[PDB]
Amino acid sequence: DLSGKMVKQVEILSGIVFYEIFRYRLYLISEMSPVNIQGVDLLEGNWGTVGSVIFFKYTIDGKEKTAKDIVEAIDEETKSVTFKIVEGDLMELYKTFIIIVQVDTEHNSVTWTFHYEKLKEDVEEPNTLMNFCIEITKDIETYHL
Ligand SMILES: [Cl-]
Ligand SMILES: [Cl-]
Ligand SMILES: [Mg+2]
Ligand SMILES: [Mg+2]
Repeated sequence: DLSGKMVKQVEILSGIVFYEIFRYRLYLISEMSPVNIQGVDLLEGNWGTVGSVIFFKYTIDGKEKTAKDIVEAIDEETKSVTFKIVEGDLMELYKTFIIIVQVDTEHNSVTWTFHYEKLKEDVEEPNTLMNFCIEITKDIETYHL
């Protein structure tokens, strides 16, 4: 009863840019979605490499939050990257939290997948976080048109 999954596919305008940002230039989101994301700071490793550790300062529902994530997996062929949250506000609610971003690069799309284990049964499904990811996606696609 503690495990959960969420999946949302977002159609976008057209995808190499998106996977460039989430693999190699994640620091760009602070510029593209500056209300939501205050800071993206590499802590260990290189941008775009498995096992790199990234710190995020962000605002959700009017609350300032932080997360530290490790890039647990990359698939260059399917344009996918898997983040594991290891520290931060979300760890007060979830024992494990994994976010998979995958970009289909004609008509392109971004699929967000969350896999998580709640600490306790009464913890909410992370709908708010999913809405946040969707917002970031729309901000990327509409940046400096
Ligand atoms: Cl690598
Ligand atoms: Cl992956
Ligand atoms: Mg894989
Ligand atoms: Mg913990």
